[PDB]
Amino acid sequence: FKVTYDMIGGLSSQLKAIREIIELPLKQPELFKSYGIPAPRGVLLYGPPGTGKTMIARAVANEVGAYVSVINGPEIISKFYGETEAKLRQIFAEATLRHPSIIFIDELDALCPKREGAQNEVEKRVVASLLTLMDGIGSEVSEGQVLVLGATNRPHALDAALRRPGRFDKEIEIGVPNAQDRLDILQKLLRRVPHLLTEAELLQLANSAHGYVGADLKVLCNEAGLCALRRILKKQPNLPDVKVAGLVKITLKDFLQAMNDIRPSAMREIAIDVPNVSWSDIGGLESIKLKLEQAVEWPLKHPESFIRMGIQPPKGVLLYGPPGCSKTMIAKALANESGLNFLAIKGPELMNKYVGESERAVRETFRKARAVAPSIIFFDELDALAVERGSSLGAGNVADRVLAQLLTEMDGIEQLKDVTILAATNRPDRIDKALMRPGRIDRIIYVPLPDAATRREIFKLQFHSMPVSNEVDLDELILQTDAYSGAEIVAVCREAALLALEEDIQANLIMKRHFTQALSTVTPRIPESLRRFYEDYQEKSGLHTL
Amino acid sequence: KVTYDMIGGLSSQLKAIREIIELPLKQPELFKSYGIPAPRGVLLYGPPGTGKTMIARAVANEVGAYVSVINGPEIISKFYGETEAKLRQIFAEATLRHPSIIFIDELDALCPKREGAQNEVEKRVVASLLTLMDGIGSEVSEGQVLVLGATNRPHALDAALRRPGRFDKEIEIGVPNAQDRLDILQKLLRRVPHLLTEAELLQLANSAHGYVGADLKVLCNEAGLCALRRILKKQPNLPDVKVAGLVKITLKDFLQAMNDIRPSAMREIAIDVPNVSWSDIGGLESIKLKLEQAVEWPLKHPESFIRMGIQPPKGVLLYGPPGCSKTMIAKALANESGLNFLAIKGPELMNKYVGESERAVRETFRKARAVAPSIIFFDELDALAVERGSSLGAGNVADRVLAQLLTEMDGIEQLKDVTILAATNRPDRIDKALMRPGRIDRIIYVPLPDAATRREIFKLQFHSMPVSNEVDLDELILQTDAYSGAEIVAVCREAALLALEEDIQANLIMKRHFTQALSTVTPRIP
Repeated sequence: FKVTYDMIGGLSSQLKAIREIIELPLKQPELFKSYGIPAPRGVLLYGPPGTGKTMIARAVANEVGAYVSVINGPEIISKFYGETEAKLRQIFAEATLRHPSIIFIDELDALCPKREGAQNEVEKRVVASLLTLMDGIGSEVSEGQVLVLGATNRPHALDAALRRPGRFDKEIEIGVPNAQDRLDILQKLLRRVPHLLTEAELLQLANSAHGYVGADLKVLCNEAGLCALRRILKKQPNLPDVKVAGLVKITLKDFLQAMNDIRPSAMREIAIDVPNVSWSDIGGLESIKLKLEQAVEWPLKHPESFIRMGIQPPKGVLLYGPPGCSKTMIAKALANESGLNFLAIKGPELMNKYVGESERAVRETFRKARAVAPSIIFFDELDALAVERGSSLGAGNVADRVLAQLLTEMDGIEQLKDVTILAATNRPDRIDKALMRPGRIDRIIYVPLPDAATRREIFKLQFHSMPVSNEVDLDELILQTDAYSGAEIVAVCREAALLALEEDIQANLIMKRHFTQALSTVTPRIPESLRRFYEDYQEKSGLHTL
Repeated sequence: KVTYDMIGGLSSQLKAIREIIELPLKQPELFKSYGIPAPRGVLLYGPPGTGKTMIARAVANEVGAYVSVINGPEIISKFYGETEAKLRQIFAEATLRHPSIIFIDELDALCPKREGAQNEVEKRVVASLLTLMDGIGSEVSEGQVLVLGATNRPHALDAALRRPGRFDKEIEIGVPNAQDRLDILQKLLRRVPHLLTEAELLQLANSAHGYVGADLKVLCNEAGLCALRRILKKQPNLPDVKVAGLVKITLKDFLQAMNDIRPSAMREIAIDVPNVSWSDIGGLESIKLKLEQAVEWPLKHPESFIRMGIQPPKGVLLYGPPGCSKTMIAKALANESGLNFLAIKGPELMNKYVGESERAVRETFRKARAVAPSIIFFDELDALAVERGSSLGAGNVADRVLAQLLTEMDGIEQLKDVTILAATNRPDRIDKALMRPGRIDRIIYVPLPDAATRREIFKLQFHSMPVSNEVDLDELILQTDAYSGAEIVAVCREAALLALEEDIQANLIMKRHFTQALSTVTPRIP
């Protein structure tokens, strides 16, 4: 009533899923009993905090019309020993009286932490009592009516026996929201506030909200109204609260100035982003793009011809070359062209002295990947984790653990039903051939160094954002830019602009003489030997190259 | 309401426990005929949900005499006396109900070890249990009162229980098998309207890897609910009066409900007779011959050759360069001679589980002995058989787990009709301490494949890949020497890839395909 579905945005798909898993039994219960079929005791909600799943809980609660009864994670565990179990049992029974009842718990990990991870045996007594009570929910008198609802961040630290049949089967993830979902929840929230915004720049503002969560969006709206009030005040000293209140109007600049005031919360879990980069911002290389689309596409429709050929289709595509040199750009670009989801995991980032936790991050990564099955995992600079063991005695341990679990996930290949994996690195040798074992990553390309047309395209993309003079010349610049990297060539033209601006701080143009000066200053820190070794690995890889 | 047939498969131990329970009650005179004590405490053990409770209830049906199910934690009340005296009442009734049987569920809760039981109420009630059990020995009670039991984990038990007269019959029941998977499928679906067919069920069961009885019950129930969901999603104004009968399960229900299932298959012990064969990869006849000698002869030939009984060795290490289809050969022999194969790979053992690693080792060895005609196995055991000392952060566990491994294997006589196969490709890596003879003695080197093996594998590929006849095998043979089986099949895969990459609808791997394949491949023989 006060928490209607009409006051929660985003999560639409999950909304429909929960509606399914709940309504038909909770609205046609004897129509389930007539099936001779059991009714789901409860479902496990999970997702990082901040999205305050309590929202969804009370929402469905006061919509469907159940005997609501709620407890909280740390709030339930007082300094009592079984008296908390007494409280539990008492709520359980009294709600069983009103068969249309729903019990929910947040942070159920708190009440029942890890067995080996919790010293207090009383907590495990509470665990056992919870088990018995939940079997009392698998009871005949009220078969499938006392819906238990568990919600916490960590699925790991939960008690294993809870995931056994008829105890906690359906695990619904509610992850950090999405750009479109951000916009939706923001709109539905803002619904009842006077403002002067247009949904296009609104979508812009939404784009701005990386790593942001709902709760923080509410805080944003509040603070924005606050600062607009501040503005109106700074325009009028001592007007009466009535006339002030009659004048506040939230605008764009309001939200903008509001933004930098409060930090978003999550910014920690790898969100299901959307590739924002453009094929347009690439120095051509369309032959490579064609090879890439062909690779990623064939296992979708061609399998019926592959089995005709009688051979296992390939999955893993890998790129190698100089560092960062437009490669990752190509990766994200083909990701966007594919119209899929991006799950980036940078190599050296995987070093946290919280042992195994990196592995666990990888695990939840793959879990979400599956959950969003049409998608693409990405890797970069694999050699970071791929320094061989024995060199560092301690750090190599977590390295072996994470790479092994990575092999586990990946080599779970069948379930990767057209879920392609793309990686890229610089020195492909440094990795273990376990990843290069056939079946996993059997498609590769040396990213070719920028040729003439490529460099000219880079130059176009760079001139299209700076006021440049007319004395520019494509010819000589392309000439003295060999053995360089497109990105660092962009750095060259930036430095030339810097020099021009240093000559006169007001000069609205840039001088190609200063460009040549920059060319002299910049040196190619990439020797030809790197090209040599690259081509030699290309040839003597003993691999596909195709 | 649950006959024995209703129990998912495992008919063997079913009949076993059947006789072992009925006949004592029937004629104790048969035990006493051969001067035998009447076995009192039986106990089953295995991963949970497996049928513990199902077996319990089903025998509770089939008995024809008294049964008193006693769920474990239910008696746990910190009020002293209540637990033990309640047991006392149980046993008094047991007396009055002379032909009967008593079972205890989740008995592990009652008997945690003193290192685990951080309550001494546990220890005293264990004491009282022992008193009870021994007290059952009343001659009038003999042959009439009988004890049952089952755990979640036989390891979490207490040593004081398997003592004589108390607990001897430790029957194992765990992960089912292919035929058992299909069986339990049929038993579950015995009374459900289904849209399934025979071969569909066959391949479905084939797709099952680690599932358990109640778990498969969940599976089929969720498939049925998915079918009901599809039906009511076609038209949403259908009350159950028009839907409770028409709904039936196709494969799609199974797949959908399946991809969201983790069938407790993270760390198990698979008695999985593989599908490999000699025919899968031939050649190296002398190697397979010497190996089957070293494994099989010590039961027949050195018996007939105890004449010159130099020694029939046990531990074999028959290894050469990597990638030479070694583990393939291992599985091959294992299935061809007819032994139940097991496996513990070094890498998959590379875990920080102190003791639990050695624990898995011990459990595997015990299962092996339980299926005694068989072959234990190790792959890349040098992963934890690393050169000692070089790894102070990972080899400190390695030395002690190897010592435990010793402690087990060192039953050279426990190793009667049980062999061992580690694996590596660097003999210098191996430690001669584990070669001080007695345990692991015989050694073969498996060299690089030859032209014969080359043309063998190529015949296999062209038998498994539609190829153009114009590419004579002998050209490869003239250019495929100093290659490896793995490398060679990679070559064939790449030639196929070229064939499909030039023409996406081609049907003949032509000469240029193999040519550029050679260009893309190489004998990586460093």
